[PDB]
Amino acid sequence: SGFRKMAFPSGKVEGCMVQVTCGTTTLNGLWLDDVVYCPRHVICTSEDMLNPNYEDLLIRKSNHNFLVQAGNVQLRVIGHSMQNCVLKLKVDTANPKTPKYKFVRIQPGQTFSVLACYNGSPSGVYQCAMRPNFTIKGSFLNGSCGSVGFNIDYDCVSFCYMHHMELPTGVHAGTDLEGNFYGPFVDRQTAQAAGTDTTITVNVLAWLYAAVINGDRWFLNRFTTTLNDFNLVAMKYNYEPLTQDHVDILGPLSAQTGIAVLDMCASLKELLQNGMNGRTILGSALLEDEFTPFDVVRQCSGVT
Amino acid sequence: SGFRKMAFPSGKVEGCMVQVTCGTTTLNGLWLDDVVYCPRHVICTSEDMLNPNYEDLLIRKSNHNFLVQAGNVQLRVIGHSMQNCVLKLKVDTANPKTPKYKFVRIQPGQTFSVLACYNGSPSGVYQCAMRPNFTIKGSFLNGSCGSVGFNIDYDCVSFCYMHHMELPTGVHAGTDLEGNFYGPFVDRQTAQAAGTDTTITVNVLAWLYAAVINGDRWFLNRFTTTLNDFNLVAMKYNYEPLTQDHVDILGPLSAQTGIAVLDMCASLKELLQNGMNGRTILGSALLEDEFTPFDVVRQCSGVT
Ligand SMILES: Cc1ccncc1NC(=O)Cc1cc(Cl)cc(N[C@H]2CCC[C@@H]2O)c1
Ligand SMILES: Cc1ccncc1NC(=O)Cc1cc(Cl)cc(N[C@H]2CCC[C@@H]2O)c1
Repeated sequence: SGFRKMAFPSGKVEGCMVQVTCGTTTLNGLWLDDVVYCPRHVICTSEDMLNPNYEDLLIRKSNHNFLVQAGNVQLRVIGHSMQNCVLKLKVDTANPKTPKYKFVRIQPGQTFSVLACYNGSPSGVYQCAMRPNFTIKGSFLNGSCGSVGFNIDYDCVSFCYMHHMELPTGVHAGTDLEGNFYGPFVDRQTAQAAGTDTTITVNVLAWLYAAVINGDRWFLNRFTTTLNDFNLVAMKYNYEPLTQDHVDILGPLSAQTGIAVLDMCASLKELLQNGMNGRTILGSALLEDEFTPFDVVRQCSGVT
Repeated sequence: SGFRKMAFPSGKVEGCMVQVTCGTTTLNGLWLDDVVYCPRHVICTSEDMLNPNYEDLLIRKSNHNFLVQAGNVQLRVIGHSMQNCVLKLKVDTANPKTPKYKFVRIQPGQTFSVLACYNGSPSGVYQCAMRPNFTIKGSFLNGSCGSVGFNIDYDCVSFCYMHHMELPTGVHAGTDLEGNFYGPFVDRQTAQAAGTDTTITVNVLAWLYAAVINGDRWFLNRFTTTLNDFNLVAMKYNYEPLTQDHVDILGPLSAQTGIAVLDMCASLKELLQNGMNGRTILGSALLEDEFTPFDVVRQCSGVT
């Protein structure tokens, strides 16, 4: 029992972290096979960030301008290319610690672990979610760019995020490993507001199922609802609309607890309308939405 | 910016996890040098857990009864001994992945990361604190015993916890790496109630400083207080008394923000007396107490 915001073990990703320096800028790179992936803004000076023409800036850079260090050893750069907002630095040595990996682009509402790094060295690991407005709420300081987000399925690391930016609002933006930003964000120092940060309803429900599994049952009521009735309340509270696909996804949790999905929806509807009344659920005073139904099943079953 | 419940990178500890089986019982062990450390209840059957005489049970066990597997390879056990509530299994091979390490016994209020494991394999990593009643609020299922808690200082892993038990109340109990339980807990299936779980005041204050650093400033007020006045309110709310040692420990955070410690105490006093009024601080609707002042400095400065 117990339910925690749990991150994946980070060892397989720690073995891929390198430091990339170009001119006066230093950030993190991800070394997989003989390629180092990093944010393309490594080639920019602070003055360049206002209105960068990355293709034009990159012309002035050669392979020897990209300093890649793995631990205390320098890697030799034998090629460089830009793919969307990431640079791919071909090095002469394959990473001996390359795990089995995939590059995946996640959907809003999906969770992943972040290994926050500085100068190619890991500082910590935490769990976060791709928000419905395509931002993430991480913990990143200057130098953290190039830190990656990932999920693990047994021995295969699926990299889904690379950190690029902090918006003026303190929220984070980045790309998948093909260099495409999540959301409408651009790697430029310009006015970029995030969009409405709605609550991931299906994740809230999964977390209520985790609460019942772990003994917190005070919020269970004598009511039921329908998807259309529940969604009228969800709209009012800036919650994402719940679909039959979401109900299907919650099926294993509903089976394990014997609580029908629409009954749990009625419990969530009352929590939205009435509040917690100073009570907590799994040590939280707000409804948690950064656990997917798969995260709950995984944590409650002990998948390694 | 951003502030997350961050765990240490787990790679150095993943390299130490092994599976230990004795008879029908399987749990986790920690392999450091040529010794594997595990909970002594690995020698018990479920019937033995009611009233175990560990010295008597251990007599019936020989080195060949302890099956230690690291990955898919079996380790040869050449000695066994019991130290308090842990067994030390001497193996014929030093762990090649042994990091620089120390065994430390932590004080209540201190935080650490847990690498939850099953069958010697890591499932996840999360951050937790030794509660003032010497329990931890983790996420552990059957088979998680022997999972360890640790802190890292650059390249040295300080192991502080080994998981042994879940109490009937869903809280967790365990030992340091010398086998001494934290708190009054015993490795027996008997009535054991935890004690009052008070709030770690100094950690709450550190987290309020992290909030101000990260822009959440709504709770700052025009007041101040004294240690004695603050503690009258802290007692009423089951908060640990704040001492001058704690004020000294918060010194760097007070210097960084320009907010005197007693002024922050007055803000916390108003939050206790008035509540949050439906507002949040760093994405939380309750006062968070599992970040030490050192955790806040570390996360806000990017220590790797
Ligand atoms: C600072 C940070 C914090 C967290 N995560 C990430 C970061 N870093 C960034 O966003 C990188 C970045 C991206 C853009 Cl579009 C512009 C800049 N401009 C810089 C010129 C002087 C300082 C200012 O940061 C930098
Ligand atoms: C189960 C668990 C969950 C989380 N963390 C840890 C655990 N495991 C434990 O506490 C181990 C343990 C310690 C004591 Cl003192 C007694 C037992 N008795 C068992 C006999 C039948 C089943 C029951 O669990 C087992």
